[PDB]
Amino acid sequence: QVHLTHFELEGLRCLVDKLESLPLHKKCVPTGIEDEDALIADVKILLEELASSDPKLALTGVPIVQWP
Amino acid sequence: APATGGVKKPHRY
Amino acid sequence: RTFDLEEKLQTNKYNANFVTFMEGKDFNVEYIQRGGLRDPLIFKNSDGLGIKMPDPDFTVNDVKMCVGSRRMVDVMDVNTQKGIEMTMAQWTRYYETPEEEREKLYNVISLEFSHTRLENMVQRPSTVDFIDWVDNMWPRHLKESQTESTNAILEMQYPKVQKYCLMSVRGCYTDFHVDFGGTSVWYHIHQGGKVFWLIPPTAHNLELYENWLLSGKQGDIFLGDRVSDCQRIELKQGYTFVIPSGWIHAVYTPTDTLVFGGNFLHSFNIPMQLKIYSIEDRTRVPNKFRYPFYYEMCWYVLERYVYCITNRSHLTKDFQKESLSMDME
Ligand SMILES: O=C(O)CNC(=O)C(=O)O
Ligand code: NI
Repeated sequence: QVHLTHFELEGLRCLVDKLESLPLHKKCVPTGIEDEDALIADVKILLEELASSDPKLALTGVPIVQWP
Repeated sequence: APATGGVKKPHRY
Repeated sequence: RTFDLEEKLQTNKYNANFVTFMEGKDFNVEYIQRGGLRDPLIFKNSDGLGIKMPDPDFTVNDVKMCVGSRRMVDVMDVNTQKGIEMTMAQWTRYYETPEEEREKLYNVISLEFSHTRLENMVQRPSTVDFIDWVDNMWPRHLKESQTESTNAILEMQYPKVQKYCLMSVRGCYTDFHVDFGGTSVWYHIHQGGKVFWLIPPTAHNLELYENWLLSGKQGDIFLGDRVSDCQRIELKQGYTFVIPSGWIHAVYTPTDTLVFGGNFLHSFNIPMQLKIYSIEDRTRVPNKFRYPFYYEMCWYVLERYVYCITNRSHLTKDFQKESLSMDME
């Protein structure tokens, strides 16, 4: 339903593959994160769902991540 | 001697 | 150094055109969404950028009084590219010494002045605020808790890399590098001027850069001579420059100069950010010269995208309550 840029979709896929494959002593899961495996799982689902983002509709001029 | 981070410098010769 | 810096400043061979000359009005989030901040940018005036800077005649002694005489600052010895430290009063003494009485050539490119009186005098381009991972991704109550104005890591509550003051005497040179963590840079010439050599982060050029780093001949091989296309460009007083992730650059200072600038990660060139991080890993760069809390930040990025899009939080309950309190302010 939201449209991400291909810049973001490709970058989030790189980032999830990167963080998932770091061993425990290099993963650096920070203090605020609850269950990082469930996070990795949710990101993969979301990337599948957003894979058909439309490139023109992604150009909203406002970032998807902003504070309320 | 506190450790620092975010120091901008290229590598030494 | 065995290469001739004067010939690198005089030759016409670094004639690539990689920089886009833009008006500030046009540097907005839609521009970043469309182009991925892949091109170096120069803003010959500040109209429309939303920047703020100190008085036009601000001096190094003024910077000193704002950050403290006793603040330790990292300094580069230009001849060796090695680091040393002194206090800001000692640096100011050096900078105020006539040119012919200075024994050595020193540069400061690493004074991060957040959480000092200087911080509210300088604001970077508004668009950077909308995309920087620090401002948009790191838990806000942790960033707001920072008290320490130095870059001591034990007191650092977020990646403290947003606002730096560069003070460079005539003759300063900073050899080719890529900024830490594949950060993008904004750079405003408050007084003076700078000369940059720019090399694009193609796979082949990033392989050359890493091999040059591993060879340890940086003083012998001017890296812009090793690549197919390099651009040397002059930045004049009042210009603002934005360097994209990954770009390999060197910088020469033709006149005493004061710059305000800073670093940021963002969501539109994460593959390059990750590529640069891994070069630093392979080349054994000491942590002090790296982006603080880099993978911690990357975890918070994943959590923000999932929350913002799906309303599913992966922060602890306590962190969620800290955030909700700040939403009600
Ligand atoms: O200004 C200098 O001497 C060096 N500056 C940089 O490398 C930079 O701002 O990214
Ligand atoms: Ni740099």
